[PDB]
Parts: sequence; structure tokens; C-alpha cells
Amino acid sequence: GSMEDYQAAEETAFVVDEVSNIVKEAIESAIGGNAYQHSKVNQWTTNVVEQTLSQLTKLGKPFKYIVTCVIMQKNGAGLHTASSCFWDSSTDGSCTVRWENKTMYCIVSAFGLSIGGGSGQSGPIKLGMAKITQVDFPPREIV
Amino acid sequence: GSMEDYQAAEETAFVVDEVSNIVKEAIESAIGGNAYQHSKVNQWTTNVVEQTLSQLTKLGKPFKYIVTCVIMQKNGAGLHTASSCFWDSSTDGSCTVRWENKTMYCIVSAFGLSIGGGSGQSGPIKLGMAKITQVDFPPREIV
Repeated sequence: GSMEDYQAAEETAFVVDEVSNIVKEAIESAIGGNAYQHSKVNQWTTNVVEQTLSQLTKLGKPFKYIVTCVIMQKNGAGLHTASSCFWDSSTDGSCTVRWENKTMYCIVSAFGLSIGGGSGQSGPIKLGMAKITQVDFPPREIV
Repeated sequence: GSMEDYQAAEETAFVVDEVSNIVKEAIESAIGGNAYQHSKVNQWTTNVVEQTLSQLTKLGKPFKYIVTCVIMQKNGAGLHTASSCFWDSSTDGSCTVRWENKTMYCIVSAFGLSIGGGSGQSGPIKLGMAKITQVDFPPREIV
């Protein structure tokens, strides 16, 4: 088809290295330098991404974003998650943020599916392949 | 843009009601009518979707499909999962498959992001909105 009739601007396209910082500046803004807390990270990773993931979509281009987040407990309660996702850097848009606590684990992951050619990053490019991403936190082992 | 210069065929486009059956015909093919088992469902939901999700992608159109699967245990081990996905039927492509066992839980979910106009389903259309989808299987309650 005649996609060549139009184009897209690389100056309005976002980058993974930017999105990976938008989450920190938004979390630390929500914290405001308050007292050191553990279970607060659970309400922060949810409350932040709630507006932040919406905001960074606007700092980039309009496309299908998604996120998934997994709140485990080191107290004794974990499971087998299997994620048929793929890592991409120059190929496509993907990002992720990992915030561990004293006895809790709060890990959020993001996939920004973009086919419009939004590229031009400052960092080096890396050729390779991607495969299935399983994630299992075993709370114990077999005796 | 000049997208109107080309088109897409609705006769090659898949439907959610079809994909929702491709999983059963593939699972029961892998079972072959063998002895009744519990932990087998875990190897079946993984092994099937491994080739089946690849196959139904070919029975439809070439696009970015993803799946996520969450294997819990009713023995005492569950967690807080939070999925910023959305349900769609006529708007976009989404499907999901739920296989519970005696003491185990095996739930797989799928998102088939398709903007090419692949529609024309046999079932009725339903207008509405979609929101954030949390998944929490509490193994106990607070005393």
C-alpha cells in the first residue's frame, strides 16, 4: 500500500532510556523525600504508573501501550508466571521497572508496540534474537 | 495518510469465537482421550499454546500477538497481579482460556492487537467501556 505518501517525525518519537527515567522522576515526586517505608512502594508503583504511563504516551506518539505488574511476597507465597513477550531496543518499544522491598516484591513491565519508525536513540544498537520470558519466584525448595 | 489506496480482506480475518475453539481442539488432540490427570494440564496449556498460538496467528492475519499465563497453587501460595489490559470483541482482538485443576490453577490470556479492520463476526455487537484488570487469588484471609 501507499504508506510512502505520508511520513512520521523522529523529534516527537520517545525512547526507552527516556521512559525508564520518567518513572523515577514521577515516583520520587510522589514520595517527596518522606520517611523510609516498605509497603508504601506497593501504593507508589501503582499510583505513579496510573498517571505516569498515561503521561509518557503523550510525550511520545499515540499507539497501543500495555503494562503488567506482579506483587509477590517473600513471606512464603509465590507462583509460576509465563510471559510470551520479547525484548526490543532499536526494533520496537519496550520498558520495565523493578522495586524490591524488605519482605515484598513489586515489579512492573511495559510494551509500547510502535510500527511508525520512531527511532534515533543516543545509545548503541545491538543485533540479536528474543525468546519466551518465564518468571517464577520460588518461596521454598523441595526437601 | 493515503491508506485508502489499499484495503484488507475480511474473509482471511479471524474471530475471537474461532480462536476460543482452536485452543480446545488442540488441547484435546494433545490429550488423545488418555487417563484423567491434574498436573498434566500444566504441561498441556504450555505445550499447546506453544504451537497453537503460532498456528492461529496464520489462520488470521500477520500482527503483534502476545500472551501471558499465570500458574497458581491452592496449597497456600498466591500473589497480587495487576494487568492494565482491556476487553474488546468488535473493537479489537482479545481472547483467554481458563483451566482449573484439583489443587492447581492454570489461566492463559491473549491480546491480538489488529488495526486493519478485521471484523464481520457471527455474534451480536456490544457497546461499553473497559478498565484495569487486577487478578488476586488469596490463599487465606486475615484472622
